[PDB]
Parts: sequence; C-alpha cells; structure tokens
Amino acid sequence: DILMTQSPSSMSVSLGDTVSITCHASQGISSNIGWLQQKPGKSFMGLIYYGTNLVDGVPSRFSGSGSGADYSLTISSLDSEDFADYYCVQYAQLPYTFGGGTKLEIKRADAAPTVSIFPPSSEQLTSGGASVVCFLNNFYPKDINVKWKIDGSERQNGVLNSWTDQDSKDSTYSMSSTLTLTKDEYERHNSYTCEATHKTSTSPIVKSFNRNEC
Amino acid sequence: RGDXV
Amino acid sequence: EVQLQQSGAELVKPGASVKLSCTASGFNIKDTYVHWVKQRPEQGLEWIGRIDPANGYTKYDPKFQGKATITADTSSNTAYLQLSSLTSEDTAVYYCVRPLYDYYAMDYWGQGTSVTVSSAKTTAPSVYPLAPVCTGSSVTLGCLVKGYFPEPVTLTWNSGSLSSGVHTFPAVLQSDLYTLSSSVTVTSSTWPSQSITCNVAHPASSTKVDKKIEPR
Amino acid sequence: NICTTRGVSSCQQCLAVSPMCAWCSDEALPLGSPRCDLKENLLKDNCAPESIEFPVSEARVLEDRPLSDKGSGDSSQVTQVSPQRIALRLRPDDSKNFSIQVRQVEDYPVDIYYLMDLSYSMKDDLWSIQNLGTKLATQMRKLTSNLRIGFGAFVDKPVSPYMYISPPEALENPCYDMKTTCLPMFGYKHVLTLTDQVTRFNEEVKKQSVSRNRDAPEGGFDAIMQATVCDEKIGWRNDASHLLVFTTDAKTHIALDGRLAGIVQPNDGQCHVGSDNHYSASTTMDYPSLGLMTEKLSQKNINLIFAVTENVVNLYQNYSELIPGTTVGVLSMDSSNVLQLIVDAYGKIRSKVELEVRDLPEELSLSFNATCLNNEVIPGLKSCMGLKIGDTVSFSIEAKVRGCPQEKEKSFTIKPVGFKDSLIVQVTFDCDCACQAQAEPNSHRCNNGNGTFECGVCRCGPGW
Amino acid sequence: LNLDPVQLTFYAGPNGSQFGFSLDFHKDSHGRVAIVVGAPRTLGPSQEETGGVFLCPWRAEGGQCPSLLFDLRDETRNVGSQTLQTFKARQGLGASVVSWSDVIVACAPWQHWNVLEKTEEAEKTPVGSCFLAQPESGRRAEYSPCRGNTLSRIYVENDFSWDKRYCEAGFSSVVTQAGELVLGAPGGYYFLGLLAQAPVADIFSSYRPGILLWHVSSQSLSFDSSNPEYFDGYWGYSVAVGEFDGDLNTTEYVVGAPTWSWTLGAVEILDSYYQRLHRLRGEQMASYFGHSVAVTDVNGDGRHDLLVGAPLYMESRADRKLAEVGRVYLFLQPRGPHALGAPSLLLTGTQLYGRFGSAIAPLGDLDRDGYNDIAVAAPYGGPSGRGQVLVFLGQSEGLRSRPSQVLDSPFPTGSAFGFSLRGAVDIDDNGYPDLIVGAYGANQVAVYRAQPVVK
Ligand SMILES: *[C@@H]1O[C@H](CO)[C@@H](O[C@@H]2O[C@H](CO)[C@@H](O[C@H]3O[C@H](CO)[C@@H](O)[C@H](O[C@H]4O[C@H](CO)[C@@H](O)[C@H](O)[C@@H]4O)[C@@H]3O)[C@H](O)[C@H]2NC(C)=O)[C@H](O)[C@H]1NC(C)=O
Ligand SMILES: *[C@@H]1O[C@H](CO)[C@@H](O[C@@H]2O[C@H](CO)[C@@H](O)[C@H](O)[C@H]2NC(C)=O)[C@H](O)[C@H]1NC(C)=O
Ligand SMILES: *[C@@H]1O[C@H](CO)[C@@H](O)[C@H](O)[C@H]1NC(C)=O
Ligand SMILES: [Ca+2]
Ligand SMILES: [Ca+2]
Ligand SMILES: [Ca+2]
Ligand SMILES: [Ca+2]
Ligand SMILES: [Mn+2]
Ligand SMILES: [Mn+2]
Ligand SMILES: [Mn+2]
Repeated sequence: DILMTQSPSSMSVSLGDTVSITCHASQGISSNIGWLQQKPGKSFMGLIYYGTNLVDGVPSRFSGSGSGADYSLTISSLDSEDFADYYCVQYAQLPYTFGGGTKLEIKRADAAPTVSIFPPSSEQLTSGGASVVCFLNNFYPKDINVKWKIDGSERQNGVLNSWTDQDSKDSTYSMSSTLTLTKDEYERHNSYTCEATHKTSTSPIVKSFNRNEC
Repeated sequence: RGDXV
Repeated sequence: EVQLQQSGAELVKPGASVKLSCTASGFNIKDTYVHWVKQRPEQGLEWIGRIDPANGYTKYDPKFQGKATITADTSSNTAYLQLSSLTSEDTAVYYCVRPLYDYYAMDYWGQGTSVTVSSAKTTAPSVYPLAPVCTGSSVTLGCLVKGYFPEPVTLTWNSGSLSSGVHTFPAVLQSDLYTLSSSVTVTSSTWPSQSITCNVAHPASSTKVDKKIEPR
Repeated sequence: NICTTRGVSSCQQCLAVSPMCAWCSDEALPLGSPRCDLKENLLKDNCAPESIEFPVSEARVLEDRPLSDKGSGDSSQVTQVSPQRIALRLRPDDSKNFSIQVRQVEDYPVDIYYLMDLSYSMKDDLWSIQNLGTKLATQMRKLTSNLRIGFGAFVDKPVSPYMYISPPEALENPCYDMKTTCLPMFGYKHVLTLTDQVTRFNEEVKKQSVSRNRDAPEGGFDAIMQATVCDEKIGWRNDASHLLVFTTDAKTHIALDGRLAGIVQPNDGQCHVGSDNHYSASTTMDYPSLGLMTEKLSQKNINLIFAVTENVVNLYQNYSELIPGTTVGVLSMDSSNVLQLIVDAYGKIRSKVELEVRDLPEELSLSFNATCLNNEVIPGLKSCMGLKIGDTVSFSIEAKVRGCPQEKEKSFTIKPVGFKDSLIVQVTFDCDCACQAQAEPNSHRCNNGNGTFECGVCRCGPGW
Repeated sequence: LNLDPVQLTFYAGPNGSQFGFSLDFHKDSHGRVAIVVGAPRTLGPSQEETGGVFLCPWRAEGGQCPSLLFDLRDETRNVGSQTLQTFKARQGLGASVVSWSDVIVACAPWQHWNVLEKTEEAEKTPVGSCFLAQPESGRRAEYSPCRGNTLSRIYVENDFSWDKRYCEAGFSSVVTQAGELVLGAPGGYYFLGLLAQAPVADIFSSYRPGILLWHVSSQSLSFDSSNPEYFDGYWGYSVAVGEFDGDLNTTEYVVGAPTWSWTLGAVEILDSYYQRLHRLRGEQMASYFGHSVAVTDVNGDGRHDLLVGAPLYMESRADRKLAEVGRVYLFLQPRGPHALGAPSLLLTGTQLYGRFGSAIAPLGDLDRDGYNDIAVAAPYGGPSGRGQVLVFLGQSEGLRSRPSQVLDSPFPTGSAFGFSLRGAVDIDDNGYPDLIVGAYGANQVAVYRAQPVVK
C-alpha cells in the first residue's frame, strides 16, 4: 500500500495569507492525486483532481502542483470559509489511500485559561458516586495540559477530557476535565486539585478545594 | 463469437 | 445536479449486521464507479472499496474482506454497503464517493452516515448542578449530564434564555455510556441573585429534567 | 410487280427493291421494256442470259469437322462445335438459314482447384479431407481420364481489426490465449499446383493447419480472384473444364469492407502471388466486387462452385444469382460430403448448352430454333438444359439483313458458353451489279460526255 | 447547370498524405469562409503516417494551406493499478472532418487503444478518436467514447456483449444545428456498429489532457443487438441528420448500414434516443446500399427528402448480364405522420466500375430557381475512368432524371476525384452556392464557383 504523509497536521494563519499544504508519497504516483476539503460538522467537497485540475465550482485561489512523489496545495489569499480540514488521496494504485489531514485554524493573540473547580453535587453523592469537574475556558493556543492531584499526589485513573473546537467570534479554545470516584473512595481524602500547564505562564495555574470544608 | 463462438 | 443521499444514522449491537444505502440524485448511478470510505477521528480516512453499478464488479481493500460487501441496484438508482459481525471498531461515519470527469478520481461525496455499535440500552441521563466553592467579579456555573444512551442531548440555560457566555462540551463515551457537561459565566451581581437553571432533554428516553444551581 | 412499279434508275437500285428482282443489261432490249423485273419476265423478253443480274443468298460450309466421340487423348484436336466456319452471302433485306451442332463430349479433361477456408472455425474439416485426393480421383476416373487437382487456402486480411495484434505472442500464434497453437494469420496462399499426381494432394493436405482471426466474415473473395487470374501459378489447362471449389462455413467480406482496415484502394484484378506463394496485396488492396469477379471468372473460363454449410446456403445461392454460371452445394459441418458434392456439381455444369453471339454487325438480326432431348423443336430459344455427358443438340439459325451496309465484308462468332470451339460466320453483302465493274465514264452515249454508261443505262456522273 | 468548369481553384497537400479524403466548409466568428481538409496519411513525428488537418483560406489562386495542429504523441497513464495506452501510428487523423459554428471536429477512426493490468490486457484495438479545435482561440479537446478499461477475460466470460473495442468512432460524423456531435462507429458491438452523441460544449468542458478515460455525462450511445440481421452490418458507415417526424423540437438521425442483413444493406431513420422510425432496405446484395446518405428538400415543399447511394449496384443489361455502375435512390417525405414509401426516383450510373453514388452532396439552390439541387460523384466514372461529378436539379416533382451539368476530373488517372464532396456554401460571396471536390489520390481539392445562369 502507498503511504501518504501529509504535512503539516495544523497551521494557525490569518485571512488573506497564502499557505501551502504538502503531501508526500512512498513511491511515484504521477499526478494521480486529489485534494479534499471538509468544513466543520459537514461532509466533503472535492477541490483538485489529477494533480492540477480544479473541480467545477471551486474558486481559482486554490491550486495544486507537484510531480513524482511530492505534491502541494496552495490557497492564495485565505478566506473565512477556507478554515477547515484538508486531505490528499492517491489513486495511482489500489487500494486508494489518504493523508492524515490538515486543519487550518484562526491565529490570534495568546490567552490564559479561566480555571474553575467544582466538587461533587449533593444529588450525585447520595447516589454513591463522586465527580470533580474542572473547566479551562477561553485560551490560545490549543496546546494545554491538565493534571489532577488528590492530597497533593497526581491521579490518572478516572479522568475524562473534552475539548471544544475553536470558538467562532473570539478564536479561543476550552476544555473540560472530570475526575470520577466512588463516594467511599472520595471520602478517604481531603484535598482535590487540577493544574493547568500552558505556554502563557511558566508556572502551572492551580485551583483546589477541601472536602469537609467551605 | 466471430471466427469461433 | 449530482447529489448522493445516504441513509439515516444507524445504531446497532455488536455481532449484528447493517446495510447502508446511497441513492443517486440528478444522474444515473450506472454512470461511474461508486466507492465507500470510512472515517474515524483517530484513524482518519480509509478506502473500503468500489463497485461498477453497470456490471456489479467490485474491488476491496484486503483489510475489509469479509467485513464489508458492496452492492448496487440500478433499478432503484442506489448503491449499498453491508457490514457484518459488527464491533466497536466499526463505529465510524461512512461515505459514498464518485468522480466528476476522471474515471479514477474521488470528487463528489455523500453527506455521510453515522454508525454506532454498542450493547448499551436506552438509558436516561443524570443531571447534576455545579455550584462553585465558598469571591471574584465574575462567576462560573456548570451542569453535568452523566450516563445516558444514545446520543444526542440538547442543553440550554434558563430554557434558552441565557445564550452567550456558554460552553457545551462534546460528549465522551464512558464505557458504553455518554457523559456531557456545560459551563456558563456571568457577573457576581447576577448570581445567585438571578435564578439560573440547567435544562437538558434526552428525546430517546423522552425525558426533560431541569436542575437549578444552588450555592453552598 | 413491285420491281417495275418502282421506277428504278440503276442496276443497283433495282436489286435494292426486293430479293426477287433482277436486272437486264442487254443492249438489244425492246422500247418500253422495264429493265427491272422478275428474272422470268426478263428472259421472256429476249434478254441475253448473260445480261441477267440476279444474286441469290446462299450459305456454304468451309470447315465441317465431325464431332469428336472422345475428348480423351489428342493435343486438343477435339471438336465439339460443327460446322466450324461457313460463308454467308446476302442481298438487301434478304435472309438465309443455317445450322450448328454442339456436343458435350465424353471424357474431357478436368481441372479441380480446391480453395479452402482455414479459419479456426474450420478446424475439424481438415481431418475429413485428408484422403479426398485419392477418393476424388477414384470417382472422377469414371468420367474423365485426364484429371488434375490442386489446393489453396485462405483466412482473411492479416491486419487489425481482423487480426489479433497483441500481445507480441499473438502474432506468431493467434491461439496464444487459448490452450493450443495455430498458424500465424495469412490472407491467401497457393499450396499445390494442378497436377495428376493425386497423392501429392493428400500429403500436402496432411501438413496444413488452421489459423485464427477475430471477425466471422472471411477473405475468401480475395482468394477466388487470385486463383482465377494467376494462370501460370495455379496451372489451369487450356483445353479442360475449370472447377474452382470454394468451401467455407461463414459469411464473406465484399468490396468496400476494406475501409474498416484503412484500405480504400480498389481491387485491380491483377495477380499478386509471387514465388513465396502468398497474396502480397492482401493488406493494401480492397476485396473484389461481384462484377470484377464475374469478369475474370468468365475471362478464364472458370466454373465457381460454392460448397458451403447450411447456415449460409441461402446467402451463397443469392450471390450465385449475381454471378451467372455459379453452382451451389450444401457442405456438411465437417466437409465429409464434399466428394459427392463435387461430382454432382460437375454434372450440373456440363448439363447445359447456351449459345452466345459475338461481334454481330448492327444490320444483322438473328433468330434461333432449338432441338434438345429428342428431336423436339423449341422455337425462339437458344439454350438446352437437362443434358448428360455425351448428348448432342442442334440449333436452326436465320440471319436477316436490313438495307445494305457500307462495308461488304464482316464476320461474327457463335460460341457456346465456356466452350473452346465456335462457329465463325463470314458474311458478304451482295448489293452490287457485275456490270458496274465495266462502266464507261464520260461516255459518248450519255449527253455527249456529261454522263456515265453502266449496265445499259446512263447515270449522272460525279459532280452533278 | 451553372458551376464554372473553366476557371477552377486548386489546393494541394503533401505527396502521399491523401489530402482531400475528407473536407468541409468552415466559418470563423466573423463569417469568413475557409476550407478544412483531412489528409489521413500525413506523416507525423516518428516519420510515420498519422494523418493531419489543414485549414485553407479562400484564395482564387489556391495553393498551399497551413496545418491545424493536433497532439500526435502516444500517451501512457498508470492509474488505478492499470496502464492506459493510446497508439497514434496509422490512426488516420483526417479521415473525416466536419465544421460547426467556429469549431472543427477531425477524427482518427483507426487510433488504437489498450489497457494493461499485470499479465492481462484489454487487447490492442481500434476504438477511434476525434479531435476538436477552436482555431481562433487555440482551444483543444478530444472525444473517444469507446475507450474502456475492461480486461479481455471479462468480455469472454460475458459472451462479448457490449464490446466497444473496435468502434472506429469518427469513421463518419455530423453535428446537429444545436451543437450535438454525432459519431458513426461501424465496428461497435462486435461489428454491428453503433452511434455516439454528445454536445460539443460538454466535450470541451469535461476534457483535460492526460486523463485518457473520462466521463461525458450528457452523452448517449446506441444499443447492442441479438438480431442476426444486424451482425456485421456496419451501422454507422455513414450518418446525417434531418427533420423527419414533423416535430421541430426533435432532431432525427439518418444512419447507413451498407452490409445489413447478409449484405442486403439498409438505411434507418431514428429519433435522438435511437428509436427506429423508418427503415429503407437495399435492392441488391453487395451493392453497398447505405455507403452514403444525404438530406435536403429537393421539391420545395419544406420537408426534408432523403438520398441513398449504392455505388456497387449492378444494372441489368441485354443477354442476362449485369454491369456494376452504381445507383442513387430518392425518397420524398410525405405530408404529416406517414412513412417513406418506395423511391420516387432511381438514378443509375453509366460507366462500368464508375461507382456512381459513392458520394452525394446537397448544393442548395445552384441555379436560383427555388428548388434545392444535388451533386453525385462517380469517382472512377467518365468515358476515361478518371472520375466524374454530376449535377441534378430539383423540381416540384423531385429531381430531374438527367444531369444538368457534368464535371470531368482535371486530375490524372487514380485521383478518386469526387470521393468526397461538399456544397451549399457561397465561398466568394457572389450570391451563388459553390462546390468543393476532393481527390485524395492526387492529394488535391478543386473548388468550383457557381456563376450566373447563361440560358
Ligand atoms: C436470399 O434471397 C431470398 C429471396 O429474396 C431472400 O428471401 C426473401 O426475403 C425477403 C425479406 O424478408 C422476403 O420479402 C417479403 O417476405 C414476406 C412474403 O412476401 C413479406 O411479408 C415481407 O414483408 C414484411 O417484411 C419486410 C422486410 O422484410 C417489411 O418491409 C414489410 O413491411 C413486411 O413487414 C417481405 O416483404 C421474401 O419473401 C423472401 N423470399 C423467399 C423466397 O424466401 C433471403 O432472405 C435471402 N437470404 C440471404 C441470406 O440473403
Ligand atoms: C423456327 O420455327 C418457326 C416455326 O415455329 C419457323 O417459322 C415458320 O417458318 C416457315 C418457313 O417455311 C413458314 O412457312 C411459317 O409460316 C413460319 N411460322 C411462323 C409461326 O412464323 C421459323 O422459320 C424457324 N426459324 C429457324 C431459324 O429455323
Ligand atoms: C434451311 O431450312 C430448310 C427447311 O426449311 C432446310 O431444308 C435447309 O437445309 C436449311 N438450310 C441450312 C443451310 O441449314
Ligand atoms: Ca423532428
Ligand atoms: Ca420535400
Ligand atoms: Ca435549383
Ligand atoms: Ca459563390
Ligand atoms: Mn472462420
Ligand atoms: Mn467444421
Ligand atoms: Mn474474418
């Protein structure tokens, strides 16, 4: 099978910029390559076939080039709709194979997260379980790390994370981390903490609370 | 078909 | 205009079989090849195979041999993808593709059909309020929707009244059950002076619970 | 009578009134005696017997060889038409009769050239005819003692799309993509020149094998044309029946089919088979047309025999109507009946006699009465049918001249179709008087030198 | 009647190129009339015959013409684990040419094609191909509707159904007034013959170089048959279009199959969906009834009439003897929904082997009397056998049975003078429609200008 190494996996760029996405094949494919676009929460649209030929209806700010095993997709003067996922696909041999994709994201100024920690609710406690929630809201860039600490010691089992896609009108990101324990295991300890590690601050942002105390 | 089946 | 309309979202159990459909609109399904592609968030895009609806000849990636079967009915202008012995790894979104001009290209795509494989039965969600601990100028509340199946859930604050300043996070699969959460932020003068309620609707179980946020 | 009531001026105009009129040139003819009267009325008026000008239409033979009993032996001194030459004399608007006899001679030499389809569809037929030469020689021995036989083969024009041209292996063996081997495609190939050594036929046939091409219609008409006009290579004999046996199981390509191979040049009817014995114009010259084939078959006296299978019998019978003289026989699916088919074809060929007239002057018209079977006269007919080898027929012919033409000597031919011998009729038109060859130009008797004295009367000389 | 045989115009191509095998009039976007000439044996890059096209501007003195350039290189595409191949040697580019609007279509009926997959192959076969040019803009496109990618063994396993490998698409060609190119492919469906139609606009917008296998979705092909009457019939040897069903929104197709039904020959009239409206059967086997077809209203009723050429027809003569001379058949279209009857008129050649009826060209109204006229070629006719073109005038009852005028070939023996014909276009703007005559054997084309009537 032919391997398609697509690069880069993501780029943070601005409107009107000229960007290029490359795609490298493990052997020669002689322009038998197509390019694809997937807008967020939507299906696929074809952009290029046979290396350089625009699909009907596609604006000319899209272009494709390359030969042998190295091909590129350039988008002159980016547009608001151009922020989406892009994929290459070769059809020189069966089976057809795809690249890993490329996400174009909006570039903005760095922003620290707003961290908030929430102990278990009384309803859940009387039910027999304990979930500690930690919100990390409106930060840039997306690269962020979370760490749960029970009585000062890190905890890894029982953590479920969730991320939002880049918010529309502020271009920031948000994250939700949840530590779920049993009610009985939750009462063996007193201190609960989430730590946020971002490129903004060199020291982690810390938020804690204490059971049997408020 | 043709010069044959 | 060329359009590929695919069947509705499927929800089946492990070990069963499902048959997706792809109906041609604006053209004859007999005109070109018809392909099937699988998409997952981690594994990416995988080509399953193709069919020439004119004659019924098929090709497959040897990874899907025995799992996937591709068929077509020119009389109903439709192509089909049948998956058997379903497992959790078969949970993905499936697309049918045809080319524009080049015989071998992959230009026109259907809207996609989602498939989920789970032994879980329809379970109503548990809604838990999230009030802060016993200070600043702006406050942040939350709502935790835990242990429901299947998707989706619609979550609003104050019956859709409070709109902006809200983050509803994508659900995550907690071992055969779904969990979702949402945060909301106002000023200290707003809460707890102004009542704020979390509204969650699970149409599958036909339940619509409401839990008001109470301080500590 | 009409000879007197016409008031003729000269001896020549008198004869041109009726074949019964005569003219008197005698000096001592009475006052008002008409010089143009019946020969009986002229002698009654003391016209000198040597002064009578009265031609009579006659017809005597010049060559009257008797009909041969056997066509065997001899260096073709055989006679089958009698008489061979006659002399005809006619006067204006007169007619004379004569006869001709034609015989289908016993034991006449026969050439048989077997032209065989060797496409892949004919694979099983080769095994059936591997002893045909000896078995055919046994049966034809009863009819003739002078038999020569020979063999050629055809497939089709070796060019795409008739020919398979990929992969390179298919060129050397068109049966590559099956589990066998066949010969490279060939258009037409001569194999065995006509010969009386019949085991040469058997042994050549045992070395032959089929080829293979793509499309069902085959290039047999190419082979018919080359086997006809390549006189020396095939070896047709001057004084023999020529039998061209064409065996196939499929439709045939025809003229203007060639454009599907990019060939537009018309067939030129010439021979293009050289020392390698293959037809070298097969890839550059179109299939021949029916009319061109008819012309050459007729020119070389070749009898074409369509020996084809039941699935294309109607087709070749319909072609047979467009090439007069051709005969059709039903060939079995493996050619196992081809021997008896050839014998019946030969009988049907020598069962007809049909007169043909060549170089007939426009002034002459002919009429025919036939006598076939058993002294049965069939008026207005010049052909006999249902004959057997050895039978003899005859025809009564009458020539009728209209006016008198400018030329006084003409000759035409009467010949049976496909026959060597013929009757040559030498015609002489006698509308002149012998006294005209001794006229007196500027005679003292005619207006004192202003006239010419001929045949007793005065004529107005040249220039008046 | 009034074509001038004294002051001709001669265009010439390279020796051996067969310049004049096909021709047509061509108008540019300004209405300027030129002559497009096919020369199917012009040499190519490898000093090998590939054919070529020439675009001759109108000059009374004639002369040489510039080439209309097309890509002559063999192509290879490795895609979908297969190998696609075109072969242009001896393809015959210029064996047919036709002009519509400002676009020229010129076809290579013998272009070969093959597909390779491991050790198997499609087989190298003549699918034919057509080339399209817009001279003023330089735009180029191609159309090859019979190229496929099926392997040889699949055809065998399916009993050779729908086998388009020997189409020879472009063997004949015509364009409707709406711009739909219609191609004759006499070798289609294992030598039954097929027709291929597609709009010229869609041919251009869907073509890109290097693809070799592409979809023209608006295209439309005719159908295979199990009826033995159609086997080896060469349906598509010739084509034409006309109005024959009374409905002006529909365009009807005229198709020649000169060996239909065991070489009886036939002509068929169809609707645009290839449904058969009328069928005209040949008179005589092997006469090639359907070699040529022509559509024009000759009797001034406004209803298209049909002419069929059978160049190898054999006329009956004295003493039960046949003489090949050729024959042309005239069918007048009747009023309202009715089928074409027996021929209204039979025109029969005089010269043995002359092939009268090998080409039939409408002339328009040559003598300006209100009836359209025709020209018939006998490319080996005339008392010398050098070739003859004969003009027949229309009239209220059909056509005059005797030619008004006879054009004797100015070329030497073997030129095939008249093998291609074209009229009904005023090339010098004198108000009278003119006639061009190709003689590929001499690699030349002759232009006959119509002049005012003398009589
Ligand atoms: C060898 O020659 C034979 C002699 O001509 C051919 O047989 C002839 O075939 C024709 C065509 O079928 C046939 O004509 C008429 O047959 C019917 C009887 O008269 C008549 O009903 C037919 O009319 C119908 O069919 C025609 C088209 O065929 C339509 O146009 C009509 O409207 C109607 O639907 C037809 O006119 C002869 O009768 C028939 N003759 C004999 C003696 O059989 C062979 O076909 C030919 N074979 C080959 C292989 O060439
Ligand atoms: C052919 O036979 C016919 C008779 O059927 C001949 O015609 C007769 O000829 C005799 C000659 O003495 C006349 O008396 C008859 O009046 C003729 N009868 C008719 C009906 O014409 C004819 O002469 C013969 N021709 C040849 C060349 O033998
Ligand atoms: C002419 O016919 C008569 C019978 O009417 C016959 O006796 C005579 O022999 C014939 N003449 C010739 C030369 O055959
Ligand atoms: Ca119409
Ligand atoms: Ca009319
Ligand atoms: Ca006129
Ligand atoms: Ca003019
Ligand atoms: Mn055969
Ligand atoms: Mn056999
Ligand atoms: Mn053949």
